[PDB]
Amino acid sequence: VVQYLNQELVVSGKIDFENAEQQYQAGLAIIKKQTSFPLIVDLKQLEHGNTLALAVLVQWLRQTPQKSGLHFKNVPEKMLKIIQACHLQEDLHLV
Amino acid sequence: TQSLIEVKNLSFNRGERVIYDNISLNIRRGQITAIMGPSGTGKTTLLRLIGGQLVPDQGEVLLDGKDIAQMSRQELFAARARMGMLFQSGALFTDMSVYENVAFPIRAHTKLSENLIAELVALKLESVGLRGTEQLMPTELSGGMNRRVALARAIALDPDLIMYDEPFAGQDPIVKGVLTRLIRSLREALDLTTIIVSHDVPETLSIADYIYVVAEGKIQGEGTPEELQAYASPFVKQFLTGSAEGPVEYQFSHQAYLDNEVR
Amino acid sequence: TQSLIEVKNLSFNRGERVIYDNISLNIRRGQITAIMGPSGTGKTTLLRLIGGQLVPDQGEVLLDGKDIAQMSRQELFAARARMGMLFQSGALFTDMSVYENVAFPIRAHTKLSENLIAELVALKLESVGLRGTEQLMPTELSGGMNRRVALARAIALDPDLIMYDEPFAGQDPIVKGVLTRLIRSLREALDLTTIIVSHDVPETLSIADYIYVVAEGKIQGEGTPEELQAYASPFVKQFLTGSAEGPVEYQFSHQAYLDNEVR
Amino acid sequence: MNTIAWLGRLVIERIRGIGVAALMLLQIIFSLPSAGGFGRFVYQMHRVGVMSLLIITVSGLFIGLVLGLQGYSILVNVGSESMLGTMVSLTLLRELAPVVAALLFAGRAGSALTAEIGSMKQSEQLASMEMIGVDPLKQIVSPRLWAGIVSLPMLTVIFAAIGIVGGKLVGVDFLGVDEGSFWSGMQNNVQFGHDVVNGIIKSIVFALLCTWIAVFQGYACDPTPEGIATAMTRTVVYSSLCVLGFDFVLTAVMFG
Amino acid sequence: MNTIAWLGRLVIERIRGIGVAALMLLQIIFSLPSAGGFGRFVYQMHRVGVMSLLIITVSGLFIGLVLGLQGYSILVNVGSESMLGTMVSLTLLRELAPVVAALLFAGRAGSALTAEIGSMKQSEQLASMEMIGVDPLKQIVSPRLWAGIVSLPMLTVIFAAIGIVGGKLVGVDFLGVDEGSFWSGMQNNVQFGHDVVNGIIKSIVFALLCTWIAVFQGYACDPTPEGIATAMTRTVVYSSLCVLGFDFVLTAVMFG
Ligand SMILES: CCCCCC/C=C/CCCCCCCCCC(=O)O[C@H](COC(=O)CCCCCCCCCCCCCCC)COP(=O)(O)OC[C@@H](O)CO
Ligand SMILES: CCCCCC/C=C/CCCCCCCCCC(=O)O[C@H](COC(=O)CCCCCCCCCCCCCCC)COP(=O)(O)OC[C@@H](O)CO
Ligand SMILES: CCCCCC/C=C\CCCCCCCCCC(=O)O[C@H](COC(=O)CCCCCCCCCCCCCCC)COP(=O)(O)OC[C@@H](O)CO
Ligand SMILES: CCCCCC/C=C\CCCCCCCCCC(=O)O[C@H](COC(=O)CCCCCCCCCCCCCCC)COP(=O)(O)OC[C@@H](O)CO
Ligand SMILES: CCCCCC/C=C\CCCCCCCCCC(=O)O[C@H](COC(=O)CCCCCCCCCCCCCCC)COP(=O)(O)OC[C@@H](O)CO
Ligand SMILES: CCCCCC/C=C\CCCCCCCCCC(=O)O[C@H](COC(=O)CCCCCCCCCCCCCCC)COP(=O)(O)OC[C@@H](O)CO
Repeated sequence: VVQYLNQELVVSGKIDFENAEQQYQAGLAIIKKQTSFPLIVDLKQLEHGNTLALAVLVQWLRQTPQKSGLHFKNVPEKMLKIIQACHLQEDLHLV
Repeated sequence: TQSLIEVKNLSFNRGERVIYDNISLNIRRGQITAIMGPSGTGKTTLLRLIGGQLVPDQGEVLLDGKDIAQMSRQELFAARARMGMLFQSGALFTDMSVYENVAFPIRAHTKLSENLIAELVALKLESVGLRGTEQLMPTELSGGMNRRVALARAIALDPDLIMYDEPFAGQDPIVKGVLTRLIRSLREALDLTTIIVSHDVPETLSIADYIYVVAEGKIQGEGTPEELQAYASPFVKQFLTGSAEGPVEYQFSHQAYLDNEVR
Repeated sequence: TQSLIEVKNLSFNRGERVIYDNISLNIRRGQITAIMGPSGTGKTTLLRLIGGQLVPDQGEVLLDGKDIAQMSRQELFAARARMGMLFQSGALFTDMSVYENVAFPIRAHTKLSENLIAELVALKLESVGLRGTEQLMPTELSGGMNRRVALARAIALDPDLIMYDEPFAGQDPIVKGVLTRLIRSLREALDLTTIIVSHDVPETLSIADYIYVVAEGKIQGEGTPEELQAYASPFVKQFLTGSAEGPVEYQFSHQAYLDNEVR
Repeated sequence: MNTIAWLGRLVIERIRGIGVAALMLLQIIFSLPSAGGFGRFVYQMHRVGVMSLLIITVSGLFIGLVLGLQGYSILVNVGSESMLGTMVSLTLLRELAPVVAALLFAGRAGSALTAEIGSMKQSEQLASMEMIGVDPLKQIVSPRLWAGIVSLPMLTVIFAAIGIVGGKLVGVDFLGVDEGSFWSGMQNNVQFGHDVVNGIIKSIVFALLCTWIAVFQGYACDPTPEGIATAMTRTVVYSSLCVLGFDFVLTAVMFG
Repeated sequence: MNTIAWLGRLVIERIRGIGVAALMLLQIIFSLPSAGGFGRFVYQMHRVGVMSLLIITVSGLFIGLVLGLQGYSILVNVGSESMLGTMVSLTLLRELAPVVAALLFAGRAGSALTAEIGSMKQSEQLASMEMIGVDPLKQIVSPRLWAGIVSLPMLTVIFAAIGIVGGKLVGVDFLGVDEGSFWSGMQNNVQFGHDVVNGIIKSIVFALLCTWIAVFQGYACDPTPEGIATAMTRTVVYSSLCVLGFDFVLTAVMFG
């Protein structure tokens, strides 16, 4: 209900600073043991992404090969409104 | 026309001065609602009643059906986590730097780690346009930028209602220009519901969607900025134009000047 | 183009802050001259130099050829009988009442009888529109009417130069409307020469005849309000309109946000 | 009876003002402590206590110089110049060091507390803190109250110590009384529990009154630039009348 | 040496501030009188003098009550309870009535003078009066200076009179000393020229210092709402250090 591994991690559920500490920590444990880092995060099944779902995504980007090493799948149309609102419209990688 | 805040028949008084005699307002969701009026009145006292700092005398203010006056200490603390308010001077806490001003409402409604608080503050400050200014004091901030730090603090918990009182005042057209781009942009990016209490007519009508005009105790006109002027009372005209014809008097009372002995 | 006040190459400083680096201004007679600019600067410090309260550091201000800095105590006292100044708050002497506020500059430059002073005050107060209000204090005067008592005091000696600093600010369009009818009417009735120091662009261009724009130390543009916009620099544009394109920066400095360690 | 009605309306609003300030004090001292509240108290010990250290030190030295100069002129005519250290130390410890150090605390550290809280009310930082969901009585008012109750009894002990050092300097080192008789007459007649501790009990009562008045007048201010300045001269007048009024009551119990 | 440079820059601006206040005083007292200037002085005797009459009267009574209660306990053990009126009147007339009445004048009437002149500077009534052609040093500042030099020596005489009446009330009427020996011992040892006039000469020196500081800090203020409040606590600190500092110098001359 939060995230699995599934050969590239599927962020699911909802991040609203009452559970938003293990969802950063459990997702970080995948980043510890990943090899070569081409993995793409699947922002498929969120529904209330608001500036804190983004706050745990940038925290995963800082602990990665280089300063990037991370891609993203299709965005639920509420979260990439906040990507360009925070001028990160061309700083991450979206396929 | 689903209304978030809905006011019904309230009355306030401040030293036997009538403010809001008998007035009903509907604040619809996802829309800018402006409350214009002449100055010297208590125009900003509605935002003190919505957030809850003063108590009305014969009225009830409904936040999604729940009254704010009849509301305990753990419902009022949870209601205030859905509201932000930017005061006119941008009421920044002096001693606290720009980082712990923005992080003040976060640390009041959270138990968050230090590394995620420093990422929320860096994203709120940069969405306003103030990324590099985090460690310096509120003094020496070039006061048109004090109202931009105070907008990041008023938005940090990602609310659903934000209240501005007089954002358009004696400001530069450059400084007034940055705020009008920020008020429209931040409410599509976050799906907010804004209330603006001002009396800057050429700037408010170009940003609002439903204007109320409150002269002395009641609504003198309401509607879309297209239909407010067309169905205008003979007060809304003078106010929205500044002409000599209307109910307010330019002379003191009435005389002929050759009727009093001077000395 | 006969100039009453004529400024030539002055420089002022206030705590190592540059105000008026090297600037020359011509105040022609019988015409409204506006000095617009961004706020936070020392825009009102020119009117303190014309009337004579501060001293410039490398400059001379010429009142009809005579310099005000090199001027003795009986020429400066006689020069100030030709000038009036309305401050922004309308600096009325508290304990004094509406009658002895207006009669204060009369009793300083006259030896007049009591029955003619009470006729000058009754004609000055009524030419503004305040005939019946003579015996009551400055407190409880409904502060948009404080600036009308202070306009009668600033005009009582019938001067030839009157200086307003920020008459258009956070005011109602009704209160701002009375002043714009009074600024035009009083200078045809008395043949004055006005200087307005403001930053209210839509109101100033409709009342002025020669606008100077002073950004940081010098003129960025001058002329008739028709020709100021047509020959506009890429500062008078942003300023005159409030757009995003120009020399002033909306971002703090320059970064990419993925270049700093946060914490 | 136009001013008689104005006089009666004046003293009713002052009686009602004591009722608001009493309920404000019971809401501060009867509440649970919270997170990060000790560090706010140590910051306000710097603003109230350490900032007042220079007026208190120099004023205590100047008062001890006058006591040793005046007290020598009395005692030398009755053959009791050896009792100079007894009368210098007992005048400070039971009368002058609790009272004069509370009149300089009400002027410097009392009038600066009602200007800091009052300008937070004018610039609407107290209304902005309340609508966030933080009580300003706990965040702002409560560290400032406890820092004044601790700092004034710590400052009358420094007041009395330099007053005795200043009185020894004019008496022994300039007027020429015996040094061994200065300290031995003092160690014989001055008790610790009856003279030193009774001076600390006075300055704790004065520190509660001088700080509760200074904190109330800034909170219940009039947020207007000459409504703040009217409040700052009310904390100097009301604290000085309460210090001199409670001083007669405490000496009639302790030394009567 | 970053704060050492800040400390040296601080005491240079304070030395330069005494130079501006000295030239400001010589411009007031060496000038010709003008028209309507006596009526402005009688109005400021109401604001400075009559407004301070209630704090001075009640504080003088409370201090005389403590002096008659403490002075009875000393004198009764050496068989000299008839010298109670001598020590009560001579403690007030030469020490306490010049000094304590100047510490309450600096707090009430001194800090209210620097708030009234300072809010005229903020609201630009001083700049508007100057551009009309009237010197504000003569119209505004000069009636307020002379009303404080006259009102403080008139208020220490009322302070000393109720202190003796308050000390007679606890000594004679409650502790039971002889009434005829109270006044006869006082009329024998208290002289008019050496004890009463020397207390008035003290309070004229204190009234000049307490009013020149209070008037200067409002004129050379910082017209900003917490630049006025910083100035009001500077007139209470600087006047209290000057009152206690000049008190040692004046007793070493008069009674040394
Ligand atoms: C002949 C006898 C010789 C004396 C023998 C004593 C020997 C010396 C040893 C010890 C000294 C004892 C002297 C009495 C002590 C005075 C006690 C007192 O005066 O009590 C004070 C009351 O003060 C206030 O209300 C102002 C109210 C004052 C009225 C209080 C009435 C006091 C009555 C009870 C005291 C018993 C006195 C015992 C002495 C005989 C309280 O002081 P604090 O603890 O700081 O409380 C802090 C305050 O903020 C309260 O919250
Ligand atoms: C053994 C002798 C016993 C004494 C016998 C005297 C008998 C009693 C009779 C009369 C009392 C005389 C006692 C001395 C009087 C002190 C004079 C004094 O102290 O002079 C004061 C100086 O004060 C200031 O500067 C503060 C500066 C103080 C330093 C001044 C030095 C004074 C030196 C001359 C005084 C001669 C003393 C004569 C006494 C022997 C001036 O006081 P004012 O007139 O109010 O001036 C108003 C001020 O604002 C100045 O503008
Ligand atoms: C006889 C019984 C004891 C005498 C007292 C009698 C008075 C009645 C009882 C008082 C004690 C009751 C306990 C409750 C105290 C309530 C005050 C309080 O609890 O204040 C606290 C401050 O910490 C604080 O104790 C301030 C922190 C400590 C202050 C005191 C420090 C003591 C150190 C000096 C002690 C002297 C001992 C030295 C002896 C030589 C909490 O304030 P905040 O955290 O900022 O709130 C902020 C948030 O809520 C929202 O932002
Ligand atoms: C046995 C007997 C027991 C006795 C025990 C000993 C008694 C105590 C002994 C000594 C106590 C000395 C008092 C020290 C005062 C410390 C004050 C202090 O330390 O305060 C400082 C400022 O003091 C300031 O104004 C600078 C303050 C003014 C500077 C003073 C200038 C006057 C002196 C110069 C003139 C010389 C005197 C003339 C002599 C002929 C702090 O600076 P701020 O910028 O305000 O705050 C900074 C904060 O934000 C963070 O740091
Ligand atoms: C030893 C010599 C004398 C001691 C003094 C020593 C000090 C140095 C000399 C001082 C005297 C010099 C004379 C010049 C005085 C300059 C002050 C002055 O002249 O002030 C005047 C005020 O009147 C005024 O005297 C104020 C009006 C009178 C004030 C005093 C009133 C005296 C009443 C009490 C006297 C006590 C006597 C009682 C004895 C029991 C003029 O002010 P304004 O009219 O408002 O100006 C306004 C216009 O300019 C523009 O608007
Ligand atoms: C031989 C011995 C010699 C001794 C000689 C005698 C000594 C003097 C004796 C008496 C002196 C009494 C003092 C009188 C004080 C007069 C003050 C005054 O008269 O001031 C008035 C206001 O006082 C005000 O605040 C009202 C002030 C507060 C009112 C007081 C309320 C406290 C009292 C009520 C509580 C009772 C006390 C408790 C007892 C158990 C003036 O009013 P304002 O509106 O401000 O100004 C109006 C102006 O614009 C024009 O008029």
